[PDB]
Amino acid sequence: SKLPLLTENGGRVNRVGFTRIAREGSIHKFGFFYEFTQESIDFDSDDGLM
Amino acid sequence: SKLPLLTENGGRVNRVGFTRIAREGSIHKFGFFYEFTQESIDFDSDDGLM
Repeated sequence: SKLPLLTENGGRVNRVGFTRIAREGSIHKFGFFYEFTQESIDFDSDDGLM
Repeated sequence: SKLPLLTENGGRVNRVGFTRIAREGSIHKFGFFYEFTQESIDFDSDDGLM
């Protein structure tokens, strides 16, 4: 039913068009930390805990 | 009655005059045409139709 067919004298019969689309992405930030004291390092039995 | 006679004395008698006429003509334009298609030539049984 939807085939493009011409005739003997054909003009302005079969017009077509085009389309484009877009994609996107984003970035985020992460992080974490820990704390300690001087006594914890100095008086601990295990050196090199750091 | 209207002959140009003179007398021995002469004088300002028997004066005449002249005239001219003008004629004219103009031009015009004509034309005609015809149309055809490609399949009318390609698929017709008789070559040399044009």
